[PDB]
Amino acid sequence: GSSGSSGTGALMASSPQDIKFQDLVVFILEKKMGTTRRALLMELARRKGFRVENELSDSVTHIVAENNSGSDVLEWLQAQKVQVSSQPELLDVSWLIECIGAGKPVEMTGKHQLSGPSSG
Repeated sequence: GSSGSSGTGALMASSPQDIKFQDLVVFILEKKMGTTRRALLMELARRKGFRVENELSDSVTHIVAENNSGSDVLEWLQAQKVQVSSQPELLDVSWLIECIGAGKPVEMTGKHQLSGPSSG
């Protein structure tokens, strides 16, 4: 015995299920923010077409953090147990906030960046 029907449907601005960027994984950090926003912003970005992740992964190429400094995020990075093939980018929410209003991965002139081991 068995039965069913199920249904389908799709409607959007040319984007049924094709992440705009297949190399723009943005990871929002709850620390110094919360869930609401974290999830919100994270969801907002996705809506733009970005590939946001609830949990850190090797796919994470960009890590967002509000208030937190590149150091704070860094220390956390090392604190993580996930292995990354290439250290992700650390930028302030200001980037994610823009990346949204920009619907694209705004350029990183630095202001967006939190901090890095840059000397020279």
